[PDB]
Amino acid sequence: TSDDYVLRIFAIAFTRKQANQVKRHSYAQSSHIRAIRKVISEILTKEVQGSTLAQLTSKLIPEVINKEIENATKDIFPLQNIHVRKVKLLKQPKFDVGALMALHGEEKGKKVT
Amino acid sequence: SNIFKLQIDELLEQVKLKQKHVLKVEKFLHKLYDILQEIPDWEEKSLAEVDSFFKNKIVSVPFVDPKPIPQNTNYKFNYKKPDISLIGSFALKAGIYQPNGSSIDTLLTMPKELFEKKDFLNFRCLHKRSVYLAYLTHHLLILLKKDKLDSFLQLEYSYFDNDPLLPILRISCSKDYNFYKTRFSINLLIGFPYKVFEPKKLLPNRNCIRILPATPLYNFSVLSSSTHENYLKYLYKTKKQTESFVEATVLGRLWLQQRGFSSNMSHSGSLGGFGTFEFTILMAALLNGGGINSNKILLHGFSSYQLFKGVIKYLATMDLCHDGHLQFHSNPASKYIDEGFQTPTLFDKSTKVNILTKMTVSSYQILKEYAGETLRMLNNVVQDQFSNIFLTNISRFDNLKYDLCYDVQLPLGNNLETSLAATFGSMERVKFITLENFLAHKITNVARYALGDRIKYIQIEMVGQKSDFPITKRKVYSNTGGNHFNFDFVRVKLIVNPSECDKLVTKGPAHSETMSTEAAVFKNFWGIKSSLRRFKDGSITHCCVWSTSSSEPIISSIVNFALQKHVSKKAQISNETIKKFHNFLPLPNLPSSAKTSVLNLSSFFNLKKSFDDLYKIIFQMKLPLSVKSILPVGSAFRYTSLCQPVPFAYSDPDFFQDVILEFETSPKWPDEITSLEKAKTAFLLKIQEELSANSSTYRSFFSRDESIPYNLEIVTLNILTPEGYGFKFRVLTERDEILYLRAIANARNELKPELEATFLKFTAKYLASVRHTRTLENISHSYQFYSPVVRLFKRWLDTHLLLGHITDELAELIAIKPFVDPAPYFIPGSLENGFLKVLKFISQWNWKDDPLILDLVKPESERLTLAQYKGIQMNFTNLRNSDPNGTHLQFFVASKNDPSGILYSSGIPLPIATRLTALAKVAVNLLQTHGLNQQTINLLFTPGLKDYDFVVDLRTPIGLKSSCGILSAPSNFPENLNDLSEKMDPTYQLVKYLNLKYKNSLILSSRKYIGVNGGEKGDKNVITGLIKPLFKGAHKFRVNLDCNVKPVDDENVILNKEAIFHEIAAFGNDMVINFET
Amino acid sequence: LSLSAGFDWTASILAPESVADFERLLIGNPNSSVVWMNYMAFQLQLSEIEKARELAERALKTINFREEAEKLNIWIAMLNLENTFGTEETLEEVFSRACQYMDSYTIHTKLLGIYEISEKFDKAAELFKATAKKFGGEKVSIWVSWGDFLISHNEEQEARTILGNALKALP
Amino acid sequence: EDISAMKNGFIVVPFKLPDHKALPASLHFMFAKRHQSSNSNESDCLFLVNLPLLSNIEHMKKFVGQLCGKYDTVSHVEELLYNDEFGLHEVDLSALTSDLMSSTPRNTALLKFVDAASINNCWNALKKYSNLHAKHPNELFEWTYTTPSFTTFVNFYKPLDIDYLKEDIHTHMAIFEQREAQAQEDVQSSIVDEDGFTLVVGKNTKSLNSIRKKILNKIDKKAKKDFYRFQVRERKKQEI
Ligand SMILES: Nc1ncnc2c1ncn2[C@@H]1O[C@H](COP(=O)(O)OP(=O)(O)OP(=O)(O)O)[C@@H](O)[C@H]1O
Ligand SMILES: [Mg+2]
Repeated sequence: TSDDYVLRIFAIAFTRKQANQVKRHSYAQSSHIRAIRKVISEILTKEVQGSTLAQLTSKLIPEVINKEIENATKDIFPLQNIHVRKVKLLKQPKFDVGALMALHGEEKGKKVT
Repeated sequence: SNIFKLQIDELLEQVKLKQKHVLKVEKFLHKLYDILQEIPDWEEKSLAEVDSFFKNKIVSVPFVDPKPIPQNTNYKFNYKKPDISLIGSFALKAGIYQPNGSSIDTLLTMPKELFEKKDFLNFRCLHKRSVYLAYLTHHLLILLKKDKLDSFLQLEYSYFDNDPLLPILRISCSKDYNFYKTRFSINLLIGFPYKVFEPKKLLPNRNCIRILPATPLYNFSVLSSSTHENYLKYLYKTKKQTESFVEATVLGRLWLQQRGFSSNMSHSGSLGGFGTFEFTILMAALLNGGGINSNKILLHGFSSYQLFKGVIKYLATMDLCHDGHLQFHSNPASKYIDEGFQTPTLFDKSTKVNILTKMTVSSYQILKEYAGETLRMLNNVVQDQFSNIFLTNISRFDNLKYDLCYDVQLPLGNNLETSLAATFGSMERVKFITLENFLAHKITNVARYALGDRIKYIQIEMVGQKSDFPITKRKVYSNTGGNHFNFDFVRVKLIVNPSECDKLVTKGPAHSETMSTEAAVFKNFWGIKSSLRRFKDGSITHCCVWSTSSSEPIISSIVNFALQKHVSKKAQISNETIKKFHNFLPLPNLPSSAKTSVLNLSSFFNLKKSFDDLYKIIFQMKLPLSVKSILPVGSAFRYTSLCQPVPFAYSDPDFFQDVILEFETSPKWPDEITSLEKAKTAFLLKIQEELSANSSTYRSFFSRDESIPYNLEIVTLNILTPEGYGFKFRVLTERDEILYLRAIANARNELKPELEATFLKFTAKYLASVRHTRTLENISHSYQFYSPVVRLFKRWLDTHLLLGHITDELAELIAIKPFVDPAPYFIPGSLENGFLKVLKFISQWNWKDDPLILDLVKPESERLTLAQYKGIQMNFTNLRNSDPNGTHLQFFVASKNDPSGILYSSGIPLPIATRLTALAKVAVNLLQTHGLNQQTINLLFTPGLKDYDFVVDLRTPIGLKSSCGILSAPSNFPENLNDLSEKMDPTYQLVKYLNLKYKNSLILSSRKYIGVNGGEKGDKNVITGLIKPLFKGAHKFRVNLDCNVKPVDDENVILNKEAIFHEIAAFGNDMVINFET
Repeated sequence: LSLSAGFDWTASILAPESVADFERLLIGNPNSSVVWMNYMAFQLQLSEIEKARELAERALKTINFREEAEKLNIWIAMLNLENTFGTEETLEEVFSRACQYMDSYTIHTKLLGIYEISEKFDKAAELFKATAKKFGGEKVSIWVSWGDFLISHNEEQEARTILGNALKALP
Repeated sequence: EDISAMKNGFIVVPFKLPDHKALPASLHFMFAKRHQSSNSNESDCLFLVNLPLLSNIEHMKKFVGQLCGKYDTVSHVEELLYNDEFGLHEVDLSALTSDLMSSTPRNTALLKFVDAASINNCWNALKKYSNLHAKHPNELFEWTYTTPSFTTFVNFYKPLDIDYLKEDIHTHMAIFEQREAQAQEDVQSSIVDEDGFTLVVGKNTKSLNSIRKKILNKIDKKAKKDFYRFQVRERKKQEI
């Protein structure tokens, strides 16, 4: 990320049949899969690089990423059930308490006597 | 590396002393050496007899305090011929040209027979030394008269390394034997012979002053005086063994001087004790080992850079004071011991001396950070660091070198108060030879304990201390001192820790059934201020509580209390410089504003929370396209808005925080630019319409925007949050970018530069802006003081009518330079320190020949690499090639977010750029001439206003200072949103609209923030002008003149200054009041 | 009191005979082609053709885009520069670049006079043939200027032929 | 003051200026000349230099009328062309980015009249109105500096009329879809040149203009080094 958070994402998608399709199956040639896979990898790379971890998680909740993928891959091959399957956190920067407080939006004791 | 080697050689030759001046001096001292041998011997004398002998002479024996009394001076005195010798740098031929001047050390070995084996007790030897110095001075004086050299040589006493126990005679030449042009001064050291006193009895732990407590300083004074030639012989051997010694020695001397270090004593309070000699010895210790396994850390084959780096690396990492020390042998391999003596130590087991006694712990600690600081710089590969390491002075201003400075005026300062003086006592006299040495330690301990973790580095300096006195006086005389105390006042300088500096409790030891030693001292130290408290964690610990103020830091309160309780109850602690700067920062009209510390950003957090509530609403609203992302890009989101956001204060310019709205990619957008704009509005209509129905509590209205030239259809939605905040909405479309590029392509060649400027503003506002606010928001968390200093900096620009042209973005990128690139200084830790550094940089920054490129990264990935760096460097050279004078572009500010560098600095007229440089130069010059005091700083923040050709005085109907949330106040938004204008200040738009009309002829400037810089009521603002040189003079009449003129002849016209006065007067309507020309 | 600094308008705070003098003049006179031409001619006198070209590009950009008359001077100077000190290819590049920015027919006229002044008659005859073919159907001046050239070089019959071609092409 | 005309023909047309408290007989001068251009829209115009601030057609209407009364001439001003005070309307960004919906000096504008009888009448007055400053400066006219447009310009921070904005969007989009619909048919309609060449229009292309722009914007690997007897023979030659 832009925060020096090294993370790994898993994106999963499925092929679908068009409205008027008659063939039982909807298999995609490997040329489409590698083309689609290249586009999905680009989009994930673009978003995470151009975002913070706090911003990134704000993307996950509304699943705007899944909608971006669908539009990008719409020309190559129609798809369905596109999701970000998983997000792994490999490495973390030096802990910055100042940031942690800001993400969450000091206090005095009571004289004990 | 090769560039570094050539740079080093270029430095060495530049500082290389001119050999002719060497010969001029050797010609003298050799002749002087004949004079010394002329000096006649003397017989045994008692203190009464010598007192009579010197009773009427002009010379006065400079006895060391306490002066010998008749009872204890039963031992006699005598003078014999010495063994003259030359020591110091000049012996090793490692001196360099110093504009201030250098010193030639000549050691005079008193013959051994003038001593008893037990002369190292109770100042016995120091007395014998003092008279022997006195006898030489008198006889040298008359012999100097005999040879008629007395005409141009001035004789005075002084202290060696500011050691009060070691007065010396100094020879200097005022304007054939005249060596004034050489800029050298001869110093006559009266040292003892080697091994006169058992060095075991002179070890630091032992004592030599009967009163038992140890006497490290007095032990060091005698023992070192007996070991001078030995260290010359030791250093002399190494210079033979390694060919790279001398140029290694000069470099360190250069480095040390820039950081305000020296071999002068530090216990008195001045920073020093690490000089060339110690830097020279420390190599010779390393050249014979250095590691824990006694293995060699520096090889004789090492070059200059390699020897230097090893020592810097050695100091930076291995510790010599708290845990571990280095012992070596002059006459056996050097080895690093784990055990530490809790003081900066470097034994010489051969001689049983500690070379670092003169080093203070506070000074030693700072020396490491500089050592650690450069070692990072030295390992840097991306940027050249030679100019910063060696050719930059940080010690010119203490304030730039220290975050906070306090001056404590002690009481009764012709002799110090009896109460405080009684604290000196006999015991501490034995431990600490002088009161100044003692009192500096008293201040630092209590200052160190009280501030605790709030500070990193502390220095206590005895301001106005002298070290040289005329031959007719026995000790130094200060006008305040009256021979009692060689100082005027004490200044406390601190390197603060921004993380915990503003901590509102000073935590302490945790409670226990039986009061522990650590607990006891805490309760004694703070006394009544000490309290035993519990927290909501459930912990019970002793802690004392303070109060923040928006005027001064918690540290000011602590030190003020801390000193008065223990040092002296009459002390007066003051820092008016820091206080005034804090005041200049606008004070928000929020609850409990006065008690808020400037490091508090809570006002911004409330705005972000206010955004978040609206952020949820937009997403769940249904639209033809899903909302891809809503990105805040407003000033207040990055902690850089000038005045903290205040609810409902809608007169402030930065009230409406922009937000970027991006929809999902679609192919159905209009292909034409205007249709794209009107498509974007149509959503803001739907967003506005739906928002009104579902959440009627919010309010909305529309406003046009004209920042982007020629894109006149852009419309924005303003949302007024019930919490009391405003937001502006603008839509970003993927097709939007490529439509501009299409515009540049199809434009005629003459017009391509103009359209490029339009695209440049766009990428600045939509595309680059998102990256900026992200990077600046995150990085601010590690640099706490960034938000204040940049705001106060923006304030300073506004008072002088610069924020009108300097785009706000350029203000941040310049202001962040001291933080990301603190070298050679430290990271700013206080408001005075940060702001000046921004001014120091601009003053010395040569924007025609040097680009500014910043690594917007947190303190030590995302650093610039070699390839990226060489890429940006090439951009500047390509740019300057077409624009050598820098007319079209002045400031090159680039980073990853903008490798181009022209995005945030295009369009600034050259006159404005020079002013920001000219004013910066004037400001720093003023500080050098007049120190930082209340008067100087007021000048910094008042505008000259006289250079502008004509000045128009402008006034608003109503005072806005309350409506800007500025506490010297509205509580709801007006019902009819048209009324918003009636509490606004349109001058900023007046100037912007004027400049376009008179771009070729006039450059007008106005105060954007009227509430802050508009007087008490925040309603006084000024429009200042300038006439370009071409139109200042008459010009032949032509159609393309394109400026408002008046005729003089058939084909001659002149600028119609009087007409322009009306057109300015027309815009303001009632607002314009008075004109000056 | 106040901090006050004189307004510095040549960046100093940071007849012409030197680079500094010409650059200093251009500070206040960016739209004067004469100053640019004088600076260019100074470099050419110094045999600094490569630098003289570099100044030409700056003059083309630095001068305000509305000052067509000033721009026309710069391009004409470049045409003389390449004609005198340049090769055939570079002159064609500037010539083709010149027609791109300004009135195409006018630049044909200026290069044509330049050839006549330099007495490159053989090239001058050819450029009429290109000029007349492109603009002959609309401009009577090119045909008249051709007839002057042929008559000036004692070719009366060729002038009669050109006049016949002129009548054929012109409305 | 004695001057009445610039030798290049620009007649000076002095005026008096208003009175305001901030500045306690200051004059603003305009230089005018007859404009000649074959272009019909630019015909019957008066070229003007150094216009007063924010001078719209209404200001001229006051001035031409104030001229009409004193010299009993009938002159009607039609419109003010090329009046761009701030340089906001130099480049029409709509024209550059596409052809649909837009088929397309400084401190000066062109002042068009209704007919030639008006402009020559006004010009003859302008010659007279020039002579006044030499003789009787006191009767010089006064530029109001204030008109309905001036008030609208001044009020910078004014919310737009949501009712107005919606109708501007509505007509603007309705026209664009028609133009977009009209073009897209033309590209994909089997274009045929007179000599029976069928233009090749891809699917998804929308406008003939974009086709034109694409056109304007825009063996060695298969050769064998040793295939013919001369090549190897040449290789034999270099080998020895
Ligand atoms: N800390 C010390 N411990 C022991 N002896 C010292 C110390 N500092 C200086 N001396 C002795 O004093 C002599 C001269 O001291 P000084 O510091 O002036 O030397 P230097 O390196 O020649 O100085 P400079 O920086 O003026 O060139 C040294 O040669 C050494 O004999
Ligand atoms: Mg020395």
